[PDB]
Amino acid sequence: DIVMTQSPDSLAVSLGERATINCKSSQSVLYSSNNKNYLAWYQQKPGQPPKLLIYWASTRESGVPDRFSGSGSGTDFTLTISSLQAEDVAVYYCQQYYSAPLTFGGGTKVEIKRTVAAPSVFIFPPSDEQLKSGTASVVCLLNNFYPREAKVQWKVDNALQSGNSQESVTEQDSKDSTYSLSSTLTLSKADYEKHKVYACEVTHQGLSSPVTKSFNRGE
Amino acid sequence: DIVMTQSPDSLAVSLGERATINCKSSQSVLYSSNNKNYLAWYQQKPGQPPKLLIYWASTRESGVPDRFSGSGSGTDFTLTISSLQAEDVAVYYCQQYYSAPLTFGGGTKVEIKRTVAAPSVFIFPPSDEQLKSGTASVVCLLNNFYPREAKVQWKVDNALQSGNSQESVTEQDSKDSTYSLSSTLTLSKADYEKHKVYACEVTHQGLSSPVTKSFNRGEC
Amino acid sequence: QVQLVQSGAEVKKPGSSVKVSCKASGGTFNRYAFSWVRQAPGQGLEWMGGIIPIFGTANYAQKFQGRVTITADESTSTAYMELSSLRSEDTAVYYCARSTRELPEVVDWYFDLWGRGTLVTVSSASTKGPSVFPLAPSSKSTSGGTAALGCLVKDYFPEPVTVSWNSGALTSGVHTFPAVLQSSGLYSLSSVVTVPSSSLGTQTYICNVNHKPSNTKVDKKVEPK
Amino acid sequence: QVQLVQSGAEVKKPGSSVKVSCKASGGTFNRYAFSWVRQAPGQGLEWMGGIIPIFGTANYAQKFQGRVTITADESTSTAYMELSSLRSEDTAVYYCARSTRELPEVVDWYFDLWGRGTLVTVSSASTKGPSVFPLAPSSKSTSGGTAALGCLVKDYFPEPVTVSWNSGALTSGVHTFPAVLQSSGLYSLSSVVTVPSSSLGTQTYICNVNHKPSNTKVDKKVEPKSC
Amino acid sequence: NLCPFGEVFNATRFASVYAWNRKRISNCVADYSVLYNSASFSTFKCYGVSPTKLNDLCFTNVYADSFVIRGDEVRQIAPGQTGKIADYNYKLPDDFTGCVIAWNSNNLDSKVGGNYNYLYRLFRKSNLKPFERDISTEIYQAGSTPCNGVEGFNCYFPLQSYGFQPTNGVGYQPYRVVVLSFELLHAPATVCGP
Amino acid sequence: NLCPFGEVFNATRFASVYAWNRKRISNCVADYSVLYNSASFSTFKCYGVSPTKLNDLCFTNVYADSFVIRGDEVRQIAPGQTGKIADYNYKLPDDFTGCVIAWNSNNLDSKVGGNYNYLYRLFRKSNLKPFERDISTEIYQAGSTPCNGVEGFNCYFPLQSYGFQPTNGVGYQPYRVVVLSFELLHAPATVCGPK
Ligand SMILES: *[C@@H]1O[C@H](CO)[C@@H](O)[C@H](O)[C@H]1NC(C)=O
Ligand SMILES: *[C@@H]1O[C@H](CO)[C@@H](O)[C@H](O)[C@H]1NC(C)=O
Repeated sequence: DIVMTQSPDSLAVSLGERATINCKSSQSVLYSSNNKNYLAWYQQKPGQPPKLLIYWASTRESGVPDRFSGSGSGTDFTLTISSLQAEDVAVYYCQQYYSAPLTFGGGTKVEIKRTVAAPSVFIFPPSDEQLKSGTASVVCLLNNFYPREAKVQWKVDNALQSGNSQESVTEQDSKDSTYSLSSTLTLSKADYEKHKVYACEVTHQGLSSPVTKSFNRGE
Repeated sequence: DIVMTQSPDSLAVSLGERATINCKSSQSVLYSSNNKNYLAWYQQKPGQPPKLLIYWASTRESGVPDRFSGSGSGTDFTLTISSLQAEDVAVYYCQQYYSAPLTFGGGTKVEIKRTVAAPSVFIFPPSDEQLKSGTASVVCLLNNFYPREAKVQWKVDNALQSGNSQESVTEQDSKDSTYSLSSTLTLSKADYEKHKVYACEVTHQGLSSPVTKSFNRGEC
Repeated sequence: QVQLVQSGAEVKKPGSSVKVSCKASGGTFNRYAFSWVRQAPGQGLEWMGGIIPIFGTANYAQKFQGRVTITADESTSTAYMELSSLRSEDTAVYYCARSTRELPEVVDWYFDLWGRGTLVTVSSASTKGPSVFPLAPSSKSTSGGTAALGCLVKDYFPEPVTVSWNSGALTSGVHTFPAVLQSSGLYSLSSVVTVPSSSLGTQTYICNVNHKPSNTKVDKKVEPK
Repeated sequence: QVQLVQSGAEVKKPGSSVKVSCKASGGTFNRYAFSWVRQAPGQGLEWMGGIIPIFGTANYAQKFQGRVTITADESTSTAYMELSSLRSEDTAVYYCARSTRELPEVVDWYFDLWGRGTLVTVSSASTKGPSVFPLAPSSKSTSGGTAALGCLVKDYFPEPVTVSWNSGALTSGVHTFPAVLQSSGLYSLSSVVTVPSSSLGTQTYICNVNHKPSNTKVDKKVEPKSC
Repeated sequence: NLCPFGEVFNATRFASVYAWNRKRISNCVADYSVLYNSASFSTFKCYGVSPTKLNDLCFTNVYADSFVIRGDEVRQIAPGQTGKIADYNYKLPDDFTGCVIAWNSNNLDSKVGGNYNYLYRLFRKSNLKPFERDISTEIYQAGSTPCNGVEGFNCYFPLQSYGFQPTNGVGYQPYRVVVLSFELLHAPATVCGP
Repeated sequence: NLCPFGEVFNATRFASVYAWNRKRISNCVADYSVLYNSASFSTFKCYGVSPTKLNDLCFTNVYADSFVIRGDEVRQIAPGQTGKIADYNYKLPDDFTGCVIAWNSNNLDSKVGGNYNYLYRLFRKSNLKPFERDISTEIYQAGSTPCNGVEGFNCYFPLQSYGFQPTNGVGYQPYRVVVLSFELLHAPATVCGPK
């Protein structure tokens, strides 16, 4: 089979700057008879199916914006985005349709490099519905920050909690190219009523000092 | 004495994700003269002696990979593994060497975080060789499940049997990151022949309803 | 106009077989080429096979040969994929894609139309319905003049869960986080939205949580305490 | 490189005394600090005491003072630990640890080199060879085409026992459970393996149980029931 | 003074629809009463001929086309029909003048495990003209890469087999079909009714 | 005028090696032939000077260092030697010009049940310079934690006593040592031989 190798695995580009993605095929996909390259480019936003961008290695699909370009011949090919937009953060795959089995590339994730943005921190006490179930979850929300590297520490009566938390981070936003984080501290109802102050401390590059948002059980 | 308390007793972290371990000392181990903390971190895989990872609470021992990091000062300390590997499943201890007696922490078990897996239940009747010896052992096997928390009840003629069972749990498997459990009900040959149906009822997170595997004494 | 609709997500015990559907609504079906592309979680795209229904014979990738059976029902404009001897590695999202040209012309197998995907999870565990709890806004969720609120979808298996707000009327400022595997083997997810603080006590915010494998449809009103 | 070799495992009747050795093979010995760290089965690490041999004076933990005696022989590079008035709770693994620095430098008692351990078991039982009984696979041990089978190693003392399958030829799908201490003072454990159900009638499965303290090597054939 | 209809209906083996056989019927008198009084036919429909005049009409030449199709495909053997059989295997003209006779033959053309001797054409670049036979087995080249007469990716065999099993539903059982074509040429009539 | 060598060799009490005593010999005439031609010395080795020529050589001052060490430690009293005594108690310079005299004293310095009056230094941060005396009894700080002059964890007393018992082997018996150092100072010679 014709294995497809892409370079690099990931690259960061500022808004409006040029983005270049490479695709290398172990065998030439340039058919000698028609002088055409059997190569296609796809775009896959998070949570969505792939989208056809380029076919014949140079021809754009109807509806694809003019900033997307395809170049190359033989075994070396290139996908170029002349000015990267916020709505272009995705993983791009290259496919060959010269022979079976049809093989895709490893994919290349492009992300926007943007200015530093501080997160807005929110904290949610446990719900009354969950307390009747015997467990209590406290959620700490970090909204619209950059870069994604952020630290969330759970303090219960000023005590470090580590084994009972899980956090999730969104993909880069398609409008402002920011991230959002949600850490969930889950305790039993028994341990929850053993303490008073529940805090989540946030450390980020956009914050001069760590931001702490806390509440007292019963307020 | 300076008591060392670690939290939590155990935590599960997925491969390539961050794992953080805490250590609390009842007295400050930061010497004012040297401005350094007299705390060390050790790693002990099963069946092996402890291995020195960090000393001075931030300095790595030669050979320890860069994924291990130590931070903290005074009474609050933290061991961090930036990307968890399969060869990092072990128990981690913190030690203070500020004053005698030298005291270790309670230890912290790090395990691989996996999706929920329901156990496959098997039951083994006693062997004919053991019955001739005067005792009977019935083994119930829970195979390849996660998490480790599981409930096994022995029902004999639809009656709960207690006090005559012992169970042991394997270490986390290095291939599928699952556990296996074996509850053994041991009775004398006299008590074994006083009953007919021997059942093993299993409750687990991966099972919507309890799974019961039973046999009748005398079939096979 | 034309769209490809796939079957819902399923969970299958290892060693069994799963069959996923793909219906083409609004165009020709027989003369096109329909393929199945697999994508393991965190991994790339992988072609499994395809079929031109009018000829009835499908072409598979050598990797899946013998375990996958790709067929089509021309009378219902539906293409099927059946994967037998399911293993842990087979846990992935299964897409169905249609070729850009029809059979009278030259059919090159690059795909213009795609399906939304079907996630097949292979484990010995059984499905568990999620619990949906509200994240009530308070003065502690008001770091600015805008307050945040949401609902937490906790302790469900397998993936996925779909969360909309106000039956899809509210989409701006909505953040639905990717699922996170908890300390137990179960998944959890939260969806938050930021709104002005003045509208907290006077406006409605409804969570629309659907869990396909467990038939769990939950509607929760996020009301401040 | 350098390694710490400890004495063999011992079994002692309650109320008696045990002395464990730790010979350092390689490098200087007198200028280091050698400690004795205890670990009860399933429990954490416990510092008992240590000594810097060149000074001859040992430092113990207050808990064991009066029961433990730590000495060193500067001429043979061997450190000794003698624990008298032994109790049931003293059953543990006794590790020997060496400090990272030598005496001319600053000797802080954090340990980089460890010994493989010496197991001291304190029980009223006397050493006993295990009984190996087969856990025969049947229709009740065959979930969906895979069969489970094993053998039960019962009533042995002391630890440990090594269990392999087919003289080491079979390692895939093998699960040997940790031993459990019974009321009678004897240990027991089970080693199970999952195999294809089709191969029950064509393959042999042998348990290879070795118990060194009793010179008991037992081979047992688990024969399928097809029930 | 009789037509040899026995050579057509009571034939031991029938051809596949893509390779339908045609027998010339001439120099005889056709009695359609004998056809109805021959066997039990599930389909007997005539086109282009008035019901009163059928017993008193002469024709130049008569062609008897015979083949085997699926049960629910018999509706396609009629003027102005479309489908897999009509477009690619056997097409009747929109002005067809003749009768179409069909009857279930599951006791003859279905074997245990599937009778794979009967075939039909899957696809053709252009639809069949009326009364056109195409027995070519060239491999269809769907893609740009040539096929070289080998089945594979983008290279499909144009013929598919019927899975005629005795346990199939009625719509999937074998049906033997005979299409009688009546020719109105300006030549002496070789087949008449009276 | 005779030299008071009897006050050194025939002294009733000898000092411990860590606190070795030095006697200055000057303003007298020394006959070294009797010492070398004696039959009470087990060890008599000289460096840089022939034993016979001492009786016809003049020196500015002569120092007699006396102490008691173990039997097998006598080999450490020599230039270019290392060991517990040479590194931490009594070191001779590599250019030593003198004689080392030792003799078994088990009948004088060994007591029933053990004579614990003789001491030696166990360890020192740095090795002793030649002809350096260290009588400090400060508690050695092995660790970072200070000792505050109290024996305990990582805080050890620097001196240990000899277990001189009459039943010990010859290598562990007390041996009295006298080190004669001859000083070639730029001063009139106050001690000469019978030349
Ligand atoms: C076919 O054979 C049967 C009996 O052998 C006969 O009755 C029938 O007329 C024959 N068919 C024709 C068209 O003659
Ligand atoms: C010491 O006493 C002995 C005992 O007879 C004697 O021979 C010797 O001359 C005395 N003086 C010296 C310097 O040895």
